[PDB]
Amino acid sequence: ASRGLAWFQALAGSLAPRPGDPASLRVADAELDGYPVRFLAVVPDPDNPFPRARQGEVGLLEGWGLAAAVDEALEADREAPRKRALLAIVDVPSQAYGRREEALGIHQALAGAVDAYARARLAGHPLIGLLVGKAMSGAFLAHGYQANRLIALHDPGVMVHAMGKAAAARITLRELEALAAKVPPMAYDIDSYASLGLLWRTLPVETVEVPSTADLVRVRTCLGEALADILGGPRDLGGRREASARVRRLLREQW
Amino acid sequence: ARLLALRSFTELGARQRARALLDAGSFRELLDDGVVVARGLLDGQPAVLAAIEGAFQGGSLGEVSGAKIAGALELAAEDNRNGVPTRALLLLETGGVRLQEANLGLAAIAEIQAAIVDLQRYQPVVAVIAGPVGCFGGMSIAAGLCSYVLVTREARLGLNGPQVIEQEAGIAEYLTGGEQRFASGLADAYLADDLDEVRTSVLAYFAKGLPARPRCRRAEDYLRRLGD
Repeated sequence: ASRGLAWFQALAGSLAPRPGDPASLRVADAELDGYPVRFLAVVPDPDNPFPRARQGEVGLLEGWGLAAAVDEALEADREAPRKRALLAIVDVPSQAYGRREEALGIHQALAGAVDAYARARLAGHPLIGLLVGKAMSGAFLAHGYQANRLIALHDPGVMVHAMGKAAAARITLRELEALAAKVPPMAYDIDSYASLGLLWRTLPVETVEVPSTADLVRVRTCLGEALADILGGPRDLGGRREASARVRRLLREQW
Repeated sequence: ARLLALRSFTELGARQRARALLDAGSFRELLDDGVVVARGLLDGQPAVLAAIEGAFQGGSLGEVSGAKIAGALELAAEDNRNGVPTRALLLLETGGVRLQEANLGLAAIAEIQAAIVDLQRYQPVVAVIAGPVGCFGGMSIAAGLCSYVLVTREARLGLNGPQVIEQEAGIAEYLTGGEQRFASGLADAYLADDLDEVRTSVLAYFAKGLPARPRCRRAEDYLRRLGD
């Protein structure tokens, strides 16, 4: 159905959604290097109650569903000596586009997801975002972009951007791949994104669509090292671009 | 001075809005790009204000404008951890990110969102959406994180703009105005387009403090209601 589903199954061990979750959500608890983790993936649901969210989009149920699943873990580990890691497997084409979505406050639903992920991170849950496919726009903000560490597969299908290539073409009246290729923050490819300093690591894989055994081993290893790298350390976003740095220095001087 | 043209809030540019809302004589602009970041007082209380100029690039955010907002929110959180109750006020007139800096703009939005959640362990962030641009894109998700969202009749708030909806979902299927948002509980107050009224509402909401059960904490309830 999608790369996100393929990698969820490979890493977590199961394929079917949990009883209480939307079918567009895969959630599973497991262990990594003896450390408690929860895998989360948004995946396509052709039977989504919302017609505009039947191709893997982060819509109303996905936003609030993520919030609920993350808050569930946060509340359960409130007293635990070990806060479980949240491993976001990211392959999301876009947010849902629709009039019912807007009327019912899809911006608020996605805010719910962001708030839960951020609160979990601030509370000491290690968050790792694993980009195995598309990581687009508001869907990525809601599912992945609050991570302590971002890891991407080094593959042409892995793309981070704020809008679809089709949408960008329309606004620049266009061919756009060509134009975007010379401007790194505008480019869709993962090498360009990596040059921004926003990834902790990139990982090549043999069969990106269904990981090989060696792939699974390499990715599990890398996730393990990300987890080790986070624990006990500062709880800021991974990204934490000289212009940005200058801005923050000037603000502090002038505050 | 008693007439609408002299009392209007939406008629003001971003910098004028910022000066009008902060206590008289306290307005101090930092990094004097399309975003105004200003320090000042709100009813005697330490404050920072970030206002996006929607008349410039449609208020599209880039690396610098994005970092100005994120950094202002980050320093306000730092203040609070140092015992200084700094309040952040966001004037959100924006339609998304600049295509030419697209991924830097998006990353900055994630940092803005993170900083809002961090700051709201200490102080409510108030977001004011007055129009005429309104608030669309990744920054509408930021609005959804804020403790209080105040809108005017001319305000629109949503994730996707009209054009991208029609191009993706069609001319029709078989919504985003301030009044609608207030009626459906997605905005906390519906304000007259009046400077004194906007300023007083902002101050009342800061004085109210952190909400006990904000919309972001109601996922199970929204899920039930959608299930209906």
